[PDB]
Amino acid sequence: VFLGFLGAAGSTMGAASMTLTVQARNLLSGLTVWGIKQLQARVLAVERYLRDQQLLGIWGCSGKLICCTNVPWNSSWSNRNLSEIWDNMTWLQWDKEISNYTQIIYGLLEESQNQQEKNEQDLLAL
Amino acid sequence: QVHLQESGPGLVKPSETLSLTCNVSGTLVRDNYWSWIRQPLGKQPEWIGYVHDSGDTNYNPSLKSRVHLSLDKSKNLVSLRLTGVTAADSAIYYCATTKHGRRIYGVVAFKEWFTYFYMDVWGKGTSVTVSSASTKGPSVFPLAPSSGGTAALGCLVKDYFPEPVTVSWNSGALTSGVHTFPAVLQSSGLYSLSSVVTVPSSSLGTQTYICNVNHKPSNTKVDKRVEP
Amino acid sequence: QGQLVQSGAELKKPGASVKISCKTSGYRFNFYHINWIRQTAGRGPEWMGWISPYSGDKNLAPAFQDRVIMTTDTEVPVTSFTSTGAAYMEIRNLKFDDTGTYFCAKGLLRDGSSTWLPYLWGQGTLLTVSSASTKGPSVFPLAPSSKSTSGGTAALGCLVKDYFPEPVTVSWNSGALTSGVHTFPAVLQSSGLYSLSSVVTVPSSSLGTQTYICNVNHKPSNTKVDKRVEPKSCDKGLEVLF
Amino acid sequence: TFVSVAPGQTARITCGEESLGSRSVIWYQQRPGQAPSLIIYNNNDRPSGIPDRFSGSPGSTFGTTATLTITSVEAGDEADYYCHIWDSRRPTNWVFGEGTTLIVLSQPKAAPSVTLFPPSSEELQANKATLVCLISDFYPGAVTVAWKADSSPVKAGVETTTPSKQSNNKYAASSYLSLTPEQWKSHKSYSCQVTHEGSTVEKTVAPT
Amino acid sequence: AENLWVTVYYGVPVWKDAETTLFCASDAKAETEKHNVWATHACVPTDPNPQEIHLENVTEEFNMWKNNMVEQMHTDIISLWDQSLKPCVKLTPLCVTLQCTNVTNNRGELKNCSFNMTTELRDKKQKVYSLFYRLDVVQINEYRLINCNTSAITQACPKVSFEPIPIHYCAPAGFAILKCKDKKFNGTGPCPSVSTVQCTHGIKPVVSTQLLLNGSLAEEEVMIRSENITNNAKNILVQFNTPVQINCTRPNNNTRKSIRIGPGQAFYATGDIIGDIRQAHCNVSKATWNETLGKVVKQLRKHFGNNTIIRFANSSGGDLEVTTHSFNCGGEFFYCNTSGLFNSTWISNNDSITLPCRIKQIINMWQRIGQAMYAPPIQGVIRCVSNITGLILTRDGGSTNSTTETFRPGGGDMRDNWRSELYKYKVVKIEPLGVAPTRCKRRV
Amino acid sequence: SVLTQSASVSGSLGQSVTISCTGPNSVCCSHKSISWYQWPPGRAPTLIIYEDNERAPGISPRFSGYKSYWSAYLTISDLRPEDETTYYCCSYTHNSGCVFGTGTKVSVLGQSKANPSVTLFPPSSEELQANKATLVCLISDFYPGAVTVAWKADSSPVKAGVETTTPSKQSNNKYAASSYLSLTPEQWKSHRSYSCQVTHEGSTVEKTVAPTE
Ligand SMILES: *[C@@H]1O[C@H](CO)[C@@H](O[C@@H]2O[C@H](CO)[C@@H](O[C@@H]3O[C@H](CO[C@H]4O[C@H](CO[C@H]5O[C@H](CO)[C@@H](O)[C@H](O)[C@@H]5O)[C@@H](O)[C@H](O[C@H]5O[C@H](CO)[C@@H](O)[C@H](O)[C@@H]5O[C@H]5O[C@H](CO)[C@@H](O)[C@H](O)[C@@H]5O)[C@@H]4O)[C@@H](O)[C@H](O[C@H]4O[C@H](CO)[C@@H](O)[C@H](O)[C@@H]4O[C@H]4O[C@H](CO)[C@@H](O)[C@H](O)[C@@H]4O[C@H]4O[C@H](CO)[C@@H](O)[C@H](O)[C@@H]4O)[C@@H]3O)[C@H](O)[C@H]2NC(C)=O)[C@H](O)[C@H]1NC(C)=O
Ligand SMILES: *[C@@H]1O[C@H](CO)[C@@H](O[C@@H]2O[C@H](CO)[C@@H](O[C@@H]3O[C@H](CO[C@H]4O[C@H](CO[C@H]5O[C@H](CO)[C@@H](O)[C@H](O)[C@@H]5O)[C@@H](O)[C@H](O[C@H]5O[C@H](CO)[C@@H](O)[C@H](O)[C@@H]5O)[C@@H]4O)[C@@H](O)[C@H](O[C@H]4O[C@H](CO)[C@@H](O)[C@H](O)[C@@H]4O)[C@@H]3O)[C@H](O)[C@H]2NC(C)=O)[C@H](O)[C@H]1NC(C)=O
Ligand SMILES: *[C@@H]1O[C@H](CO)[C@@H](O[C@@H]2O[C@H](CO)[C@@H](O[C@@H]3O[C@H](CO[C@H]4O[C@H](CO)[C@@H](O)[C@H](O)[C@@H]4O)[C@@H](O)[C@H](O[C@H]4O[C@H](CO)[C@@H](O)[C@H](O)[C@@H]4O[C@H]4O[C@H](CO)[C@@H](O)[C@H](O)[C@@H]4O)[C@@H]3O)[C@H](O)[C@H]2NC(C)=O)[C@H](O)[C@H]1NC(C)=O
Ligand SMILES: *[C@@H]1O[C@H](CO)[C@@H](O[C@@H]2O[C@H](CO)[C@@H](O[C@@H]3O[C@H](CO[C@H]4O[C@H](CO)[C@@H](O)[C@H](O)[C@@H]4O)[C@@H](O)[C@H](O[C@H]4O[C@H](CO)[C@@H](O)[C@H](O)[C@@H]4O)[C@@H]3O)[C@H](O)[C@H]2NC(C)=O)[C@H](O)[C@H]1NC(C)=O
Ligand SMILES: *[C@@H]1O[C@H](CO)[C@@H](O[C@@H]2O[C@H](CO)[C@@H](O[C@@H]3O[C@H](CO)[C@@H](O)[C@H](O[C@H]4O[C@H](CO)[C@@H](O)[C@H](O)[C@@H]4O)[C@@H]3O)[C@H](O)[C@H]2NC(C)=O)[C@H](O)[C@H]1NC(C)=O
Ligand SMILES: COc1cnc(-n2cnc(C)n2)c2[nH]cc(C(=O)C(=O)N3CCN(C(=O)c4ccccc4)CC3)c12
Ligand SMILES: *[C@@H]1O[C@H](CO)[C@@H](O[C@@H]2O[C@H](CO)[C@@H](O)[C@H](O)[C@H]2NC(C)=O)[C@H](O)[C@H]1NC(C)=O
Ligand SMILES: *[C@@H]1O[C@H](CO)[C@@H](O[C@@H]2O[C@H](CO)[C@@H](O)[C@H](O)[C@H]2NC(C)=O)[C@H](O)[C@H]1NC(C)=O
Ligand SMILES: *[C@@H]1O[C@H](CO)[C@@H](O[C@@H]2O[C@H](CO)[C@@H](O)[C@H](O)[C@H]2NC(C)=O)[C@H](O)[C@H]1NC(C)=O
Ligand SMILES: *[C@@H]1O[C@H](CO)[C@@H](O[C@@H]2O[C@H](CO)[C@@H](O)[C@H](O)[C@H]2NC(C)=O)[C@H](O)[C@H]1NC(C)=O
Ligand SMILES: *[C@@H]1O[C@H](CO)[C@@H](O)[C@H](O)[C@H]1NC(C)=O
Ligand SMILES: *[C@@H]1O[C@H](CO)[C@@H](O)[C@H](O)[C@H]1NC(C)=O
Ligand SMILES: *[C@@H]1O[C@H](CO)[C@@H](O)[C@H](O)[C@H]1NC(C)=O
Ligand SMILES: *[C@@H]1O[C@H](CO)[C@@H](O)[C@H](O)[C@H]1NC(C)=O
Repeated sequence: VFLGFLGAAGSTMGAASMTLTVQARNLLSGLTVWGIKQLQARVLAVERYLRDQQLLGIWGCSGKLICCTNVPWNSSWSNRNLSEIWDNMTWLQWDKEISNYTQIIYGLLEESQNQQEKNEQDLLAL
Repeated sequence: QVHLQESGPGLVKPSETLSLTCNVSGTLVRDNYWSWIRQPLGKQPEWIGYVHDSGDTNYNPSLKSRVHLSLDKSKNLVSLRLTGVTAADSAIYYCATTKHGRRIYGVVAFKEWFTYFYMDVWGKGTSVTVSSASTKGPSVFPLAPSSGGTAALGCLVKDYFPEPVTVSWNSGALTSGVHTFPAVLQSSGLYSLSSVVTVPSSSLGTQTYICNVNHKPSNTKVDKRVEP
Repeated sequence: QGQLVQSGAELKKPGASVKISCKTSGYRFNFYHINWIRQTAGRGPEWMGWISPYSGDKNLAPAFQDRVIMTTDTEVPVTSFTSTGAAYMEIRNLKFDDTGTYFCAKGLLRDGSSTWLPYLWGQGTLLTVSSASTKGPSVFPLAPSSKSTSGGTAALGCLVKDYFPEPVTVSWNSGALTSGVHTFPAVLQSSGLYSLSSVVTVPSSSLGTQTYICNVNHKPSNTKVDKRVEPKSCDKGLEVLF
Repeated sequence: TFVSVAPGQTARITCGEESLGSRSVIWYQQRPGQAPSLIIYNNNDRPSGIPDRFSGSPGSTFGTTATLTITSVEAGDEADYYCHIWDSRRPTNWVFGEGTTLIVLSQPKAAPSVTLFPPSSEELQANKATLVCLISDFYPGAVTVAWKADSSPVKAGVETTTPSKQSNNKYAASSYLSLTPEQWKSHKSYSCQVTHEGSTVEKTVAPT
Repeated sequence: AENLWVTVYYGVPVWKDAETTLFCASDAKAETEKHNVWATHACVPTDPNPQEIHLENVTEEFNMWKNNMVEQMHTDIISLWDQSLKPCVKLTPLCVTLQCTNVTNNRGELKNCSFNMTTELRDKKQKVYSLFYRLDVVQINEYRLINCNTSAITQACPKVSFEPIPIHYCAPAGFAILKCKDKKFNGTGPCPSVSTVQCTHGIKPVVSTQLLLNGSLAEEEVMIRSENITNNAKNILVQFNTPVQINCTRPNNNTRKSIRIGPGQAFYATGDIIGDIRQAHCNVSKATWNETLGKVVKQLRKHFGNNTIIRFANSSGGDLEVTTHSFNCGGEFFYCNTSGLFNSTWISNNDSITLPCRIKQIINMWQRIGQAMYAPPIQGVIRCVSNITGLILTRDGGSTNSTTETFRPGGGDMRDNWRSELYKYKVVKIEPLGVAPTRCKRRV
Repeated sequence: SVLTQSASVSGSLGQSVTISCTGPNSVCCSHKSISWYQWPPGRAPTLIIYEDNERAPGISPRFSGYKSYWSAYLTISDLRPEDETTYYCCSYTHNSGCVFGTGTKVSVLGQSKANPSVTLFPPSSEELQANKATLVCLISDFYPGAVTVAWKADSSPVKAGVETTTPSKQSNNKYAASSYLSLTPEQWKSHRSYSCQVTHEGSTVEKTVAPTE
């Protein structure tokens, strides 16, 4: 249904995966003391947006909300099961376990994309 | 009713001490407040100070170091003293009861109020003249009647000091037609007034008309019978 | 991944009621169901019903449709992902075939096809339905014997006798000597009283170096017994070592 | 200070300085030749015996002077009016404010009732003689006496009082002429000419 | 298949505690014209239909004593005063020897001070008088302004207003503010029922001491909050469920003398007072305060034993701004004696209460540096009606503990004023990048 | 119970073993789920398999299940001595509850023997001042769990006051038991000795105390 911004914060990851367009629609929202206070804040808002969009774009997920990659899930990243993640765990609870291996996975998603592009160019040449 | 009467010397030498007394009749001198007021001739009245039991007595800031009031509860009368008198203290001293009041304008608790007084029952008042001259006894001389159906008749008081002089007819049995006149201050320094009565022409009796004259400063009481 | 603790064992006469608690700790009490399953001598293990603390939905079995009431308290948060809760159960119209052990179990998942499935269980609260009154136990000290002459070992313990409804625990030295403890089940006599036994295997070289104190606790009778086991044995096979 | 008001109208009287705070003005009335009486205490509160015709300005106004309003003016109210200012910003005033005399108009003229008296027989034996001329019941109090020895006026020896009202339109004036026992029997007659507003009344006397 | 693959997710409900630059919100009616010292115009309008999403199943740990929204508001207000007072008139030439005298009345207090002053020209002087409260002047052996030996003084423009208007703090894009909506919460610990909001509710920047005014009311029972109850060196913030009624008035119809002290500058002095010389005061209903003090002590026994004695007393000492209930009421700054409100002693089990208040016109920056302001006088009998929703209490660290505890008011740090309204808010940042495994693989 | 399992099943060490769990169509197995549990008598059960062929968290991959259209099976590869216990199966869905089965007693064969340890205790001194007399005959560390106890009164069969408990599994993967003999204070001082016989797979052990010593 419709729950609102961050409405599925405490729901299961599978149920919170339905409200992925709700938290994304409100992610951007469109000299004097009060004038420059919000101007410095709204500049940091687009920087925070383009930072995630750049990572999303270099991973082949530019126009994607839920993309699949070709990286094997290493067992050292909390080897949970399928029905134990999407049916009995929240996104807030899940990010705490993978918090150690966040920057680790981000390094593999970029190598696969540059390799997909270079392999794709070899096919069109023939 | 409340009847207040003042009685004093009426003549005090300069740089002396004035002693007045207010004989109270009608209420007790302890259950009421008392105040004295003096008034020079042709001027505005001036407050002197109030007196009450339980040591409630305040003086005039201009006459503070000279006046001393008191209340005689055993005799039921008000007293007054004034040491070191001058020519400016010549006035008419009154005796009146005082009823206090409380005017509130602020919040009461912060003493944002003040107590005001007002006299309601005055007295007849006494005359006090300050001078270094002696008291002279007046000389009474009768005025014979002389004239239409009506006739006049009066007395005369000549050469006395100071004011005033109480004149009564038939010991108070004649209050219709009496017109006592004010005195005249001659160059010698002695007042002189008169008093006449309008009586019908059928005066011969002899009805024995007689005028009673009294002078307090000299304790002089003279009775003079008037005859045509 | 938490721990479910239930109430103590109580003795109730047939016709009355009994309230069994089930406190939780280590997980969100509202994110999992609370299932109650019993097991008696007749008809084997029998699931009774579950309840969702979040919404309050219950589902009772037709056999317990009109004589069992389940209630759950409110969640007491401790951290952002864990909390502490409590679940109760009220079964009325007790019969003789209701004597057994009752368990409360934590749910398996939150969403899916096996959300109410019991996964994490408790320790179980034993319930005995009878008309006999509570009788206090009689603890007797057991004389040590010879378990091995060439090994230098012995065996001593305490004897609990004549105790009705059975929830009995036997420790040693306030929970200090737990190595070698062998507590045997009780026996059902012809009068209605049980009786178990306890024994601990200890070497023979320990006499004035260790104090043997068995702690027998029987809550239904509100009595605790502390016996001092004599280290001096009487067996002719063990005196060869002393 | 004088303010004349026609009888039956409303009177206004100003007394004291301008108000600086909350006040409790006390008004008084002094009859000519008598003792002052209490009229209105606490700005606008009348005791027993004073009609509702008298009203004073309320002490709640900041900046205005104490005003005494007298509705229905009568000849009896012709007297002096003093006030006692009780101001919260000013110290206690032990001297009443300078009063204001109320003048009742519509009193055109009054005829003086003069009376001349010769010296007594007991005074002549004292080697003294003095003529007495009494004047009363005249309004307004403005007369000038002129003694006459036969048809010739007398200069020195004339003693005359100043007019003074007696709780009415009646004023009082007494003229005296100091003569000698030999001066009296000398001339044939003596006159007391007292002029009023436009008239001149004269009374004579002759020895026996 | 059996081997899972990494799949990136965009727009995941994941956030971590952080700090950012917050902005404001000030309704649409706050058409007041002129220009209030804060929110008039300068702030972004508020959404006509605010949105609040209740985060079901979510439990979050709040912390009102380590919040960053307090540090921002505390400094934002300070910079707002420095901004509104920059172009206003500077009163440097007002530090001249003041030949003063008592006010015209019958504890002298007010002083009628005459002095020389510069005119529009730079030659002839000006012998004009004024009327300063005794708290603003100090003699020297004639008087002088109190700030002349410490701080420079600048008069506040009379076009601005000191009235506090609601100001909503909002977070920019990518951030969110969480509101703990439980009826019993001491500001710290995990929150049961949590919700999210883009902007906080209407918070009026009221700066008061000892007594918290016009604040938010507590739910059910009166709430007690403290950073460390066992430490007597930390204040104890209180919040009332039922507000107590307070009425303040300055019964002095003052006058505004517009003196000209040069080209463009104009000093507003105090003229002659119209009416009686009455001191300012504040009233508190005895019936309501007797029930509220008894309602707070019942919550104090839940922290110092069930059977104990609680006593109330006035301030021990220190500066004036803390020992007296100081605030603003229509323009003038008050300093009310609080010895009549804390004169009680509670054990284990009919008009109003008036307070003698005083008024200062010179006020010094609480930063302790030498920058003070001259508040222009107000004309007419001022009257303000306010609520009192909380207290700022302290505890005397007696060495003989667990016997009877005495509570004394205090203040001095306006951060507690913002903590009384920011206890139910904290800043978090949304990170929509979250990877998760599933049996999904892309193409070759 | 409406769900029928296998009354008994066995398997050697290091091998596998299959357990059946069938019943009418109303409970198994079309449109029905199956779950298994390791339920030692008197202890807390442990979830093994859920949602048919899905193991529970923390369960070794030595277990495996399979549900047909009429029955479900549980395969336990590489048997362990501690697996010798009772196993129950449940039938459930997404809406209904659970319905347990009859149970399955798994006897893991190929295990090592274990001679019982018997220790007889005479009546204590505090019990002789009651006065009563009770002999405590404890049995432990014997496999399998099937022993019979016989008492004698000075080499004479006893047919009064004999009682023995059932073999119970211990924590070391072995069985235990106990037996008691109720005697009168007159027969304790009249007989020269009492014995406790324990028969186990033909080999009979016996312990004897002596009141005369
Ligand atoms: C915080 O809390 C504190 C403490 O609670 C509080 O402080 C309080 O503040 C208020 C206002 O700031 C203050 O009120 C003042 O009270 C003055 C005293 O009034 C009391 O006494 C009178 C008389 O008592 C005497 O006489 C009795 C016989 O009559 C005798 O038995 C007594 O023993 C005593 O001797 C009494 O009448 C009053 O009763 C009033 O209050 C009752 C409720 O409690 C009410 O039901 C009554 O009706 C009455 O209210 C008025 O009634 C009629 C109208 O119906 C009026 O005619 C009366 O005069 C009453 O006002 C009190 O018990 C009072 O004098 C003050 O009012 C005068 O002063 C102000 C300021 O100067 C003026 O603006 C007013 O116009 C008024 O001035 C008139 O009265 C004075 C005094 O008589 C005169 O001198 C003036 O000339 C003027 O009179 C003339 O003008 C008026 C013009 O309209 C005309 O109508 C008259 O006919 C006349 O011609 C003022 O009201 C209070 O004292 C103070 N303290 C307490 C404890 O309350 C703070 O305010 C609180 N702060 C906040 C923010 O909440
Ligand atoms: C916050 O957290 C809580 C707890 O963590 C969470 O609540 C859980 O939510 C999940 C879903 O996300 C639930 O899981 C589902 O539960 C469904 C409900 O089961 C149905 O059957 C119940 C039994 O009915 C029988 O018994 C009655 C007699 O009692 C009898 O009359 C009937 O005929 C029948 O025989 C029934 O009571 C229950 O009714 C509830 O739900 C309805 C709404 O549908 C509501 O109106 C009622 O008031 C009552 O509350 C319900 O009808 C279950 O069907 C479902 O299984 C299907 O869906 C999954 C996919 O999810 C499929 O895979 C599957 O094949 C089925 O098609 C699923 O199991 C879970 O039970 C909740 N409770 C927990 C976990 O304790 C909240 O959602 C969280 N919220 C947020 C915002 O995060
Ligand atoms: C806790 O919360 C309460 C509730 O808001 C709050 O009470 C408020 O008090 C303030 C003063 O302390 C009030 O503000 C003033 O109110 C008076 C009287 O208001 C009347 O008139 C309005 C219509 O305007 C009516 O709606 C109302 O009901 C009253 O009848 C006003 O006269 C004041 O106006 C001046 O100040 C304004 C802002 O500063 C200016 O815009 C205005 O122009 C006035 O300034 C100038 O006016 C004259 C020129 O026209 C000039 O001569 C003057 O000298 C002056 O320079 C002012 O608005 C406010 O109304 C109260 N709230 C309510 C709802 O009534 C408490 O103060 C608060 N507690 C604390 C500690 O802050
Ligand atoms: C703080 O201190 C200052 C002094 O520096 C006070 O200001 C003074 O206030 C008094 C008021 O009491 C002023 O005195 C008054 O001045 C009036 C104006 O006089 C003008 O008119 C005359 C002709 O009449 C001209 O010659 C003159 O040059 C002025 O142009 C007078 O009219 C007043 O007289 C009234 O009062 C007296 C008192 O006895 C009466 O007798 C009179 O009849 C008349 O009613 C009076 O003299 C004074 O001028 C002010 N000085 C200054 C410098 O301003 C503040 O009031 C004071 N404030 C406080 C709160 O204490
Ligand atoms: C202006 O200020 C002066 C201050 O000097 C003030 O005069 C003072 O008045 C008070 C009371 O009005 C006087 O105090 C009195 O002291 C005597 C003892 O000496 C007491 O007995 C008095 O008690 C009586 O009066 C009380 C008045 O409230 C009654 O309540 C009480 O029951 C008694 O009847 C009284 O306390 C003080 O002595 C004078 N000061 C001087 C120097 O005379 C004046 O009233 C003020 N005026 C205005 C308009 O504000
Ligand atoms: C009086 O405060 C200044 C005075 N003067 C200046 N400046 C002068 N020149 C310059 C450049 N600044 C100031 N600047 C920033 C200031 C402040 O915020 C500040 O401390 N408070 C303003 C808010 N508050 C009050 O309302 C208040 C409440 C109860 C009692 C007393 C005061 C506390 C103090 C400041
Ligand atoms: C204001 O300035 C005047 C000067 O115009 C001061 O008047 C002088 O005062 C001093 C003593 O203070 C005297 O010695 C001078 O004779 C006075 N007249 C002059 C200097 O012309 C006046 O005192 C000043 N007012 C103050 C300082 O309050
Ligand atoms: C405070 O004093 C001022 C002036 O002293 C008062 O202003 C007067 O107000 C009245 C009506 O309220 C007007 O008729 C006057 O013209 C005003 N005076 C001037 C000089 O313009 C003001 O009313 C007083 N305030 C209070 C509450 O008493
Ligand atoms: C504070 O002031 C308010 C309003 O000025 C008071 O409320 C008034 O109470 C009286 C009862 O005495 C009512 O007659 C009025 O109608 C009320 N005013 C309003 C606007 O409703 C309140 O009582 C005062 N409180 C204190 C403690 O002084
Ligand atoms: C605040 O109020 C208290 C009490 O109302 C004041 O304490 C009084 O101090 C004076 C001396 O200045 C004493 O004569 C009184 O006896 C004291 N009152 C009491 C009840 O003891 C205090 O002075 C006021 N001001 C401050 C700053 O505390
Ligand atoms: C998986 O993580 C482990 C860390 O325990 C690491 O040793 C291993 O190399 C990782 N796998 C790959 C393919 O790098
Ligand atoms: C006052 O009256 C009494 C008796 O009436 C009298 O004795 C006394 O002398 C009178 N006072 C004076 C001063 O004469
Ligand atoms: C609170 O204060 C006490 C003493 O002042 C101190 O021991 C303690 O560490 C502080 N913090 C607490 C109690 O959390
Ligand atoms: C994990 O889930 C899969 C579902 O396909 C199942 O086959 C597997 O047995 C599960 N593993 C564990 C250890 O639960």
